[PDB]
Amino acid sequence: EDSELISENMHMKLYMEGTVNDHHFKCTSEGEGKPYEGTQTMKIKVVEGGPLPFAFDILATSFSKTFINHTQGIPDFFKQSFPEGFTWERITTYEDGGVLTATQDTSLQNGCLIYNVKINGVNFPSNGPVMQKKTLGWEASTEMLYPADSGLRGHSQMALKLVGGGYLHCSLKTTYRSKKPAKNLKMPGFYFVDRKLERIKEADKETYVEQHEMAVARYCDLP
Amino acid sequence: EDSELISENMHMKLYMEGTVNDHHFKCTSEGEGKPYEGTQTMKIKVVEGGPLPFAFDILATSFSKTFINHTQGIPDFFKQSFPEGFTWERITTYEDGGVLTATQDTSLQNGCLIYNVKINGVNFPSNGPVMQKKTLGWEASTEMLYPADSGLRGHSQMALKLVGGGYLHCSLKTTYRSKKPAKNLKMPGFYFVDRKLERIKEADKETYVEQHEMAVARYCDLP
Repeated sequence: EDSELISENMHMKLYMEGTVNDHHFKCTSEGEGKPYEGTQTMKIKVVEGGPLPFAFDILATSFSKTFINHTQGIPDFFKQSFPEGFTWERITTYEDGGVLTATQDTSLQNGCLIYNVKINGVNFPSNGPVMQKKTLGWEASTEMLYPADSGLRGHSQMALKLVGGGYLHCSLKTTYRSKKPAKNLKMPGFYFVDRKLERIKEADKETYVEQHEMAVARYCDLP
Repeated sequence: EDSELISENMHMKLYMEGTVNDHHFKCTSEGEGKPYEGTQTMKIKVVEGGPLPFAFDILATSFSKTFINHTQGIPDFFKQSFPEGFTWERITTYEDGGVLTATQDTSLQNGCLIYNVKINGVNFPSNGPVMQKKTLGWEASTEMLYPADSGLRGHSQMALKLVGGGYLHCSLKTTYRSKKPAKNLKMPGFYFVDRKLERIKEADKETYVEQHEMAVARYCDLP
């Protein structure tokens, strides 16, 4: 039931705008991935408001759900949604008071996936590791997903590596909404997505960033 | 040491844009108030995305800190900030899972206060009173304000009255940031702002709302 419109190799283009604390910025990105293998790479440019006065890491999860390897016959909410596409909306709450919300539209245009993202980041502590750029990327994580009243609810927790060897914890809560009529969708049951979000390259005081994700959907895997 | 640029009667103009869940909208408003008496009225129009599929009440606090009567000699962070102006950034968390963040710029242009607001609301329950438009306005509230590492931190709790006679609780956490050099500012200590938010009139499924606020700053009122 995955859309035939999602091929083995797919390109993406993204536009992102928002504010973190009081700081306005815009990014664009281009990427390529293998939707059925759950892998993708994005090459990202900060085009307004750079270099950013906050850790780029807080933007990482806002740059792609079509590129999850849905194993074990798990119905794929995201690949099913095409050609109509889907949205997502999310809050990430950091233990030390910062919050980042994002709202995103995913469409498919002329064979290319198009992402449009709006970011609102608020109350990050002025002397904390995000605003002081003391962060070193994300540990691997697992999202749990299950049907919401409409759409799909996701929850995860993530750990941000800090200089000096410690961690900053956060929680993520998401709702994914399909633009495909509900009667044309086979909804999954409860399941997990295991993912690794890895930094490949950064240049020019983090105004150019390459990042990669691997994401695989499964049920529980312990006897 | 308030700015002489803030007179006894001031006008405001506002532009607001955002998304709640997946729903894009834009609002504009025109207003007037008495900054030193802590009273103001705004005439608000939904200009894109109307009628909104959520309760207007969730936008009420995003439509004005210059209009607080700062009593008891409390240094007035907002009135001192002109001509440069100030920004605010906020998360409101609802007990039933919705979150609304907002970021705001306050400027003074040709004697008129100009507000620019961006809204990101996420995860409002589909059958909850906000998305079902079963709300009846806000009870009176009190914000506590005190210096942050830079800026002014605010916290509040608010109760949204519901059709049927119950309440939906939320919490608000804000940072106000002055665009005036910190050496030219006298910071307050800890204080409270008591407020009431009311409507004068509304029409056409809340696509027109006239909102009024009275806000007075004080210290504890108990002997």
